[PDB]
Amino acid sequence: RRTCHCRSRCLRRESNSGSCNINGRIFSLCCR
Repeated sequence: RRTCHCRSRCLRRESNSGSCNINGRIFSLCCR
């Protein structure tokens, strides 16, 4: 369970690990 989160815009600290759908908006599952 690595520190990961879902957001529309992922900064350098959070690399793209996958994709998630929240509130119809396309969220990116980014982690480090």
